[PDB]
Amino acid sequence: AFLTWAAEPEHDERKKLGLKAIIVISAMLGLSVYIKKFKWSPIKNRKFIYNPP
Amino acid sequence: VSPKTRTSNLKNGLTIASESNPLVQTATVGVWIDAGSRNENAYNNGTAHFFEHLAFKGTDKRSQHQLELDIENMGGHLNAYTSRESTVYYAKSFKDDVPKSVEILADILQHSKLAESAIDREREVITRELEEVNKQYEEVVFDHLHATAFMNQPLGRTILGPRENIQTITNTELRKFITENYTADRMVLVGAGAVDHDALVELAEKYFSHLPSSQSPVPLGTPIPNFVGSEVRLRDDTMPVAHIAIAVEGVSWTSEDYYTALVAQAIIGNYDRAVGTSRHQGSRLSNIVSENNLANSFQSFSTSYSDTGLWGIYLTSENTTQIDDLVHFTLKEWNRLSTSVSNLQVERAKSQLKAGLLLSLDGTTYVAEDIGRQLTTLGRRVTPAEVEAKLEAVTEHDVRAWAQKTLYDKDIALVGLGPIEGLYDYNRIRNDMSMMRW
Repeated sequence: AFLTWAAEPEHDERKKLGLKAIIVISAMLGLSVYIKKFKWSPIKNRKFIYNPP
Repeated sequence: VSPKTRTSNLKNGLTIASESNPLVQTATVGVWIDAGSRNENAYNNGTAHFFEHLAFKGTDKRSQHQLELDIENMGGHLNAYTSRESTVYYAKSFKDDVPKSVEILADILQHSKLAESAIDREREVITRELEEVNKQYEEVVFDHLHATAFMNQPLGRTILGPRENIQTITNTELRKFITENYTADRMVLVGAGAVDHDALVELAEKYFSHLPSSQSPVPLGTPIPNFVGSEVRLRDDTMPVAHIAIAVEGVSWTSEDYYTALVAQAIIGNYDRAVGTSRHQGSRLSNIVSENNLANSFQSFSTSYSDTGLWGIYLTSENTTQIDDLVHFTLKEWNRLSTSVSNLQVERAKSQLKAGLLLSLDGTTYVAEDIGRQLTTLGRRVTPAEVEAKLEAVTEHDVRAWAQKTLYDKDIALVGLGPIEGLYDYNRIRNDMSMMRW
């Protein structure tokens, strides 16, 4: 355990910062999906009526 | 100072309203009805317009030919139009031909034959009208605009109605429509020009006394519309001119913001490259459009109905690579009604409107149309002094507050017809309804 710490002494801080990043990035991912769907809905929902000239 | 509008009622509840002008020799009498296409359902949509055709196709007394002759002998003409909320039937004549014209109008409204043979004949005429409106681009654009803004609601329907209904309208449903809707409490007999009020009231007592009254008489101009932000694109690369309308939900006749919406409309105003003065107009949008050749014309509008309205602009342009600029600059001018307008623009628009509302009424038909419209939408003719006071009450704060709740960051209904490849998608248009810098 001691030698593992000696090789990677940032370990504890790194994993806590990673938890914060995971949470923020996941929330941003969810919101980015909502926003993409919101902005795209006029294109997705578009309908056509064709009357051949 | 114009002569006072006299107003009387009959017992059935028919209003008679008149404004005499001893300087003219012609008179416009007619019947304004608070009823139109919006009173139809989806099955009989088209009926009101169908009736307008049959009203001139012969009555229980005079046949079609006799009717033609009787009007020819009067000397003037008869005219009619059906809209979404209003139907009008009027007769322009000579001063002393007014009793004849009232008698003919009373006849075609109360005692029309609606003969199966005539229904069947007009059924083709109206079918041909469906394929020839196609040319009147402004009308095509505004009918699509109503259809989309009021999607699947009565105000969204056309006046002509679908082809299917035209083939299935019977004399029964025609009769039912005019019996339910053409009632005395919904009708106004109007006279303008060389008419005596007391003479017109007597003629009303003679011809329109046996009109049905409705069971539940509501006041004149009594109506729920749910506006849909949406777009119709009718791209046609072979047309040289693009026609574009953009509108938001506007104001009804009796809104508290009715004058504020008119002032806001006058701040943008109209433009037409063919008129010589238009390059010198004060409107900011006018200056942008003329300097950069963005459009052949634009016309701001503020259309009102009993319970809603549409406020917006209609643009025409041959500049097909700069449609984006045209739309961009127009909506940035609307943004400024929310962010920037001050006493400078507001007082200039008020000045222009104080005259404009009076100037419009320059002949007997315009006067009759004004009395009839106001009586069937407001229940009264509003005097120019009251109108001058309501306009004077509009401040820059009122305009800003109105634009912030009506225009700013709001959904639009948008219709484009013609070479509109350069018109961007809905989001990019609707994003110009606000300014990130504010």
